[PDB]
Amino acid sequence: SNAMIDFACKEFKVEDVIKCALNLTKADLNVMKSFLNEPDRWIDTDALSKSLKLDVSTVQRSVKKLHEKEILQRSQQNLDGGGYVYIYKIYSKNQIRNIIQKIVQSWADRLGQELKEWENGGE
Amino acid sequence: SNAMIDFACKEFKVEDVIKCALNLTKADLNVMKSFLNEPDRWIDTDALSKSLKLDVSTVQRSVKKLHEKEILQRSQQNLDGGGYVYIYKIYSKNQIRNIIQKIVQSWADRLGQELKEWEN
Repeated sequence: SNAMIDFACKEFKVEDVIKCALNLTKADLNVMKSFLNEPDRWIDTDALSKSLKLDVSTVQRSVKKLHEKEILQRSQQNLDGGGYVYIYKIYSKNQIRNIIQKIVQSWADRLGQELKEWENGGE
Repeated sequence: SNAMIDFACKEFKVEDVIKCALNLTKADLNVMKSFLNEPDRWIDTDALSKSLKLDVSTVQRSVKKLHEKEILQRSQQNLDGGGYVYIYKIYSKNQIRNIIQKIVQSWADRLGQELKEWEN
Protein backbone atom coordinates (compact mmCIF):
# COMPACT_ATOMS: atom_id res chain seq x y z
CA SER A 1 0.00 0.00 0.00
CA ASN A 2 2.29 2.73 1.40
CA ALA A 3 -1.10 4.22 2.43
CA MET A 4 -1.75 6.14 5.63
CA ILE A 5 -3.83 5.86 8.79
CA ASP A 6 -4.38 7.85 12.00
CA PHE A 7 -4.62 6.30 15.38
CA ALA A 8 -4.74 8.39 18.55
CA CYS A 9 -3.94 11.62 16.74
CA LYS A 10 -0.71 10.18 15.34
CA GLU A 11 0.27 9.22 11.80
CA PHE A 12 0.68 5.55 10.83
CA LYS A 13 2.03 3.90 7.71
CA VAL A 14 -0.33 0.95 7.40
CA GLU A 15 2.52 -1.45 6.68
CA ASP A 16 4.48 -0.35 9.73
CA VAL A 17 1.30 -1.34 11.59
CA ILE A 18 1.28 -4.76 10.00
CA LYS A 19 4.99 -5.13 10.67
CA CYS A 20 4.28 -4.26 14.35
CA ALA A 21 1.44 -6.64 14.77
CA LEU A 22 3.10 -9.64 13.14
CA ASN A 23 6.61 -8.64 14.23
CA LEU A 24 7.97 -8.59 10.68
CA THR A 25 11.21 -7.18 9.32
CA LYS A 26 11.27 -5.36 5.96
CA ALA A 27 12.31 -8.67 4.43
CA ASP A 28 9.65 -10.85 6.17
CA LEU A 29 7.05 -8.47 4.92
CA ASN A 30 8.43 -8.56 1.37
CA VAL A 31 8.35 -12.35 1.61
CA MET A 32 4.74 -12.21 2.82
CA LYS A 33 4.02 -9.77 -0.09
CA SER A 34 5.61 -12.29 -2.49
CA PHE A 35 3.14 -14.97 -1.40
CA LEU A 36 0.28 -12.45 -1.50
CA ASN A 37 1.24 -11.39 -5.04
CA GLU A 38 0.75 -15.05 -6.15
CA PRO A 39 -2.03 -16.30 -3.79
CA ASP A 40 -2.57 -19.74 -5.40
CA ARG A 41 1.04 -20.86 -5.77
CA TRP A 42 2.93 -23.39 -3.75
CA ILE A 43 6.48 -22.08 -3.60
CA ASP A 44 9.63 -23.26 -1.87
CA THR A 45 12.41 -21.28 -0.25
CA ASP A 46 14.92 -22.12 -2.99
CA ALA A 47 12.48 -20.88 -5.67
CA LEU A 48 11.61 -17.83 -3.58
CA SER A 49 15.27 -17.03 -2.96
CA LYS A 50 15.67 -16.83 -6.73
CA SER A 51 12.32 -15.02 -7.09
CA LEU A 52 13.54 -12.19 -4.87
CA LYS A 53 17.22 -11.27 -4.53
CA LEU A 54 18.00 -12.88 -1.19
CA ASP A 55 20.05 -15.55 0.55
CA VAL A 56 18.11 -18.75 1.22
CA SER A 57 18.90 -18.40 4.91
CA THR A 58 16.94 -15.17 5.39
CA VAL A 59 14.10 -16.44 3.16
CA GLN A 60 14.00 -19.60 5.33
CA ARG A 61 13.85 -17.44 8.41
CA SER A 62 10.88 -15.33 7.21
CA VAL A 63 9.07 -18.38 6.01
CA LYS A 64 9.56 -20.21 9.27
CA LYS A 65 8.24 -17.30 11.30
CA LEU A 66 5.18 -16.87 9.05
CA HIS A 67 4.38 -20.53 9.25
CA GLU A 68 4.75 -20.27 13.09
CA LYS A 69 2.44 -17.23 13.03
CA GLU A 70 -0.15 -19.12 10.91
CA ILE A 71 0.19 -16.79 7.92
CA LEU A 72 1.47 -19.64 5.73
CA GLN A 73 0.24 -23.16 5.01
CA ARG A 74 3.01 -25.76 4.66
CA SER A 75 3.05 -28.92 2.53
CA GLN A 76 5.72 -31.36 1.16
CA GLN A 77 6.99 -32.20 -2.30
CA ASN A 78 8.57 -35.67 -1.87
CA LEU A 79 11.79 -36.16 -3.92
CA ASP A 80 13.10 -39.09 -6.09
CA GLY A 81 15.95 -39.89 -3.71
CA GLY A 82 13.69 -40.18 -0.62
CA GLY A 83 13.92 -36.67 0.81
CA TYR A 84 11.43 -33.79 0.89
CA VAL A 85 11.31 -30.05 0.36
CA TYR A 86 8.73 -28.00 2.35
CA ILE A 87 6.42 -25.94 0.19
CA TYR A 88 4.23 -23.04 1.39
CA LYS A 89 0.94 -21.44 0.37
CA ILE A 90 -0.36 -18.17 1.84
CA TYR A 91 -3.70 -18.50 3.66
CA SER A 92 -6.76 -16.47 2.51
CA LYS A 93 -6.85 -12.68 2.94
CA ASN A 94 -9.35 -13.49 5.72
CA GLN A 95 -7.86 -16.12 7.98
CA ILE A 96 -5.24 -13.41 8.27
CA ARG A 97 -7.45 -10.40 8.85
CA ASN A 98 -8.65 -12.25 11.93
CA ILE A 99 -5.02 -12.77 13.10
CA ILE A 100 -4.17 -9.12 12.74
CA GLN A 101 -7.45 -7.89 14.33
CA LYS A 102 -7.11 -10.18 17.29
CA ILE A 103 -3.76 -8.45 17.80
CA VAL A 104 -5.06 -4.87 17.27
CA GLN A 105 -7.92 -5.73 19.59
CA SER A 106 -5.44 -6.73 22.37
CA TRP A 107 -3.59 -3.42 21.91
CA ALA A 108 -6.90 -1.64 22.54
CA ASP A 109 -7.52 -3.82 25.63
CA ARG A 110 -4.06 -3.08 27.10
CA LEU A 111 -4.39 0.69 26.53
CA GLY A 112 -7.74 0.15 28.26
CA GLN A 113 -6.18 -1.27 31.47
CA GLU A 114 -3.51 1.44 31.44
CA LEU A 115 -6.12 4.16 31.46
CA LYS A 116 -7.71 2.92 34.70
CA GLU A 117 -4.33 3.06 36.46
CA TRP A 118 -4.51 6.65 35.28
CA GLU A 119 -7.64 7.54 37.26
CA ASN A 120 -6.80 5.31 40.29
CA GLY A 121 -3.26 6.74 40.72
CA GLY A 122 -3.85 10.21 39.24
CA GLU A 123 -4.65 11.48 42.76
CA SER B 1 -0.29 10.60 34.66
CA ASN B 2 3.03 11.65 33.06
CA ALA B 3 3.16 7.87 32.23
CA MET B 4 4.04 6.60 28.75
CA ILE B 5 2.30 3.94 26.74
CA ASP B 6 3.06 2.25 23.46
CA PHE B 7 0.35 1.56 20.91
CA ALA B 8 1.15 0.00 17.53
CA CYS B 9 4.92 0.26 18.27
CA LYS B 10 4.84 4.02 19.02
CA GLU B 11 5.13 5.95 22.28
CA PHE B 12 2.35 8.12 23.65
CA LYS B 13 1.94 10.02 26.88
CA VAL B 14 -1.22 8.49 28.28
CA GLU B 15 -2.61 11.99 28.87
CA ASP B 16 -2.06 12.96 25.27
CA VAL B 17 -4.19 9.89 24.51
CA ILE B 18 -6.96 11.18 26.77
CA LYS B 19 -6.71 14.68 25.29
CA CYS B 20 -7.03 13.03 21.82
CA ALA B 21 -9.97 10.84 22.74
CA LEU B 22 -11.98 13.51 24.47
CA ASN B 23 -10.64 16.33 22.28
CA LEU B 24 -9.29 18.41 25.09
CA THR B 25 -6.91 21.33 25.31
CA LYS B 26 -4.59 21.39 28.29
CA ALA B 27 -6.84 23.68 30.34
CA ASP B 28 -9.81 21.34 29.62
CA LEU B 29 -7.76 18.44 30.93
CA ASN B 30 -6.84 20.29 34.14
CA VAL B 31 -10.49 21.19 34.69
CA MET B 32 -11.56 17.56 34.22
CA LYS B 33 -8.80 16.52 36.67
CA SER B 34 -10.26 18.77 39.44
CA PHE B 35 -13.56 17.00 39.10
CA LEU B 36 -11.87 13.57 39.27
CA ASN B 37 -10.08 14.68 42.45
CA GLU B 38 -13.51 15.54 43.93
CA PRO B 39 -16.00 13.04 42.36
CA ASP B 40 -18.75 14.25 44.74
CA ARG B 41 -18.22 18.03 44.91
CA TRP B 42 -20.68 20.18 42.93
CA ILE B 43 -18.91 23.34 41.77
CA ASP B 44 -19.62 26.55 39.92
CA THR B 45 -17.54 28.16 37.19
CA ASP B 46 -16.45 31.23 39.17
CA ALA B 47 -15.29 29.26 42.20
CA LEU B 48 -13.38 26.90 39.92
CA SER B 49 -11.58 29.63 37.96
CA LYS B 50 -10.10 30.73 41.25
CA SER B 51 -8.90 27.32 42.52
CA LEU B 52 -7.30 26.72 39.12
CA LYS B 53 -5.96 30.24 38.57
CA LEU B 54 -7.40 30.55 35.09
CA ASP B 55 -9.70 33.30 33.85
CA VAL B 56 -13.39 32.49 34.31
CA SER B 57 -13.98 32.64 30.54
CA THR B 58 -11.70 29.66 29.85
CA VAL B 59 -13.02 27.53 32.67
CA GLN B 60 -16.43 28.39 31.23
CA ARG B 61 -15.54 26.86 27.83
CA SER B 62 -13.94 23.74 29.32
CA VAL B 63 -16.79 23.07 31.62
CA LYS B 64 -19.29 23.50 28.77
CA LYS B 65 -17.35 21.18 26.47
CA LEU B 66 -17.23 18.51 29.27
CA HIS B 67 -20.91 18.85 30.02
CA GLU B 68 -21.45 18.50 26.26
CA LYS B 69 -19.49 15.27 26.27
CA GLU B 70 -21.48 13.84 29.16
CA ILE B 71 -18.29 13.83 31.20
CA LEU B 72 -20.09 16.35 33.52
CA GLN B 73 -23.60 16.59 34.86
CA ARG B 74 -25.09 20.06 35.32
CA SER B 75 -27.37 21.50 37.95
CA GLN B 76 -28.50 24.97 39.21
CA GLN B 77 -27.96 26.94 42.37
CA ASN B 78 -30.58 29.62 43.01
CA LEU B 79 -29.46 33.15 43.92
CA ASP B 80 -31.32 35.69 46.18
CA GLY B 81 -32.05 37.96 43.22
CA GLY B 82 -34.02 35.37 41.23
CA GLY B 83 -31.03 34.27 39.15
CA TYR B 84 -28.92 31.15 39.10
CA VAL B 85 -25.46 29.87 38.37
CA TYR B 86 -24.76 26.46 36.89
CA ILE B 87 -23.00 23.88 39.06
CA TYR B 88 -21.21 20.74 37.81
CA LYS B 89 -20.37 17.26 39.07
CA ILE B 90 -18.11 14.57 37.58
CA TYR B 91 -20.14 11.56 36.48
CA SER B 92 -19.71 7.99 37.62
CA LYS B 93 -16.07 6.94 37.18
CA ASN B 94 -17.43 4.04 35.12
CA GLN B 95 -19.00 6.54 32.75
CA ILE B 96 -15.62 8.17 32.12
CA ARG B 97 -13.80 4.91 31.34
CA ASN B 98 -16.67 3.58 29.21
CA ILE B 99 -16.61 6.78 27.11
CA ILE B 100 -12.89 6.69 26.59
CA GLN B 101 -12.97 2.96 25.78
CA LYS B 102 -15.80 3.19 23.25
CA ILE B 103 -13.58 5.82 21.59
CA VAL B 104 -10.41 3.75 21.77
CA GLN B 105 -12.39 0.83 20.48
CA SER B 106 -13.65 2.86 17.53
CA TRP B 107 -10.02 3.67 16.68
CA ALA B 108 -9.32 -0.07 16.68
CA ASP B 109 -12.47 -0.95 14.69
CA ARG B 110 -11.53 1.61 12.04
CA LEU B 111 -7.84 0.69 11.63
CA GLY B 112 -9.49 -2.65 10.89
CA GLN B 113 -11.30 -1.14 7.87
CA GLU B 114 -7.95 0.20 6.64
CA LEU B 115 -6.68 -3.40 6.44
CA LYS B 116 -9.77 -4.96 4.84
CA GLU B 117 -8.63 -2.51 2.09
CA TRP B 118 -4.85 -3.09 2.07
CA GLU B 119 -5.16 -5.65 -0.72
CA ASN B 120 -8.69 -4.78 -1.97
